[PDB]
Amino acid sequence: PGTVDKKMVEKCWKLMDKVVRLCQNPKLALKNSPPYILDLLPDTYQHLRTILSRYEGKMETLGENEYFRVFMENLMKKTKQTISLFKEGKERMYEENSQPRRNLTKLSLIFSHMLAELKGIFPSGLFQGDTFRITKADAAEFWRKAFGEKTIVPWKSFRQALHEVHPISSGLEAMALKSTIDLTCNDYISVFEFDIFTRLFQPWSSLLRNWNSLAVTHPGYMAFLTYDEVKARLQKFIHKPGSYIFRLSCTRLGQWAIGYVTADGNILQTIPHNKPLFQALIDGFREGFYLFPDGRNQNPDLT
Amino acid sequence: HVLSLDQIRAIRNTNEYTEGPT
Ligand SMILES: [Cl-]
Ligand SMILES: [Cl-]
Ligand code: NA
Repeated sequence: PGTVDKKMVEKCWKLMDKVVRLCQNPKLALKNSPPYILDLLPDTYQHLRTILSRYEGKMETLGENEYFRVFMENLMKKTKQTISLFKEGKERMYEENSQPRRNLTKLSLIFSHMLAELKGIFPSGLFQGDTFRITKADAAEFWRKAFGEKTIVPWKSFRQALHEVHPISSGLEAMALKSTIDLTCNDYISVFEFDIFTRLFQPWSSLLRNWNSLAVTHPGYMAFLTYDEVKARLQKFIHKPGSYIFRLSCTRLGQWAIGYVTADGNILQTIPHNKPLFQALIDGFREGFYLFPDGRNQNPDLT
Repeated sequence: HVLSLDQIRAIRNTNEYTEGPT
């Protein structure tokens, strides 16, 4: 990825400005629910303003930072992808449930994950990636042993290092793993993305078994789904209380969100606290709330 | 009138996450 200079940031801001303008079309009927592109791109712009202001007179230093170069390349790529999506999707952009609109939702989620990562690595606008504090102690030991103080590593390097400690069974399993952990969809793994994955699929000691049980083979798991899409997907099960699905929370990254249909006819979403997801799903099944994953009659046995 | 990138200030609506059922 090329060196970031002011001129590159200026170009990126112009591309983001074009996306924000496209997304103010009343035909789109965009909801303000997180992830909301008309909040995310302006917030990303403001945080980049902050970074640039902290590095006044240190732009050679900033422009050489490896994480920041990868981030800016990816932000430009994703913003161009969004502009192209509108150009190619034309009138299909305005149909809920069209593929182009699903793509725009997925891009909104990616912009949300990118902003969260940028704020995690550049809190207050200064680079602190090397000092990032990984949440799970056993995961932290892995990262520091394999990568030291690095903030970002290419997927190929991450895959190799992880396989030495937690063997990956197959090529297709590796691709599913990449799809799960590469939240910014840039073929790199940041220490921030690593922290999210190892919090979601803790304990480290059985990391990929947990992920296989909770995501790879579980019909309730929904990759890259938002709050409003969960509510929409459960609508068809409104007369089947106990139907449930679960996903990454977008606004509390590293935590799970479970959506479910109640016997009263509400579709509720809850973030488990003070219990791991395994126990939330087991207890919720036993107590009659989490019965039918994605509305299916059979539920995985996680005991 | 269409707002520019630097004119928008985030609304920051939050989705409703409710207490667990168990
Ligand atoms: Cl650490
Ligand atoms: Cl752990
Ligand atoms: Na990534």
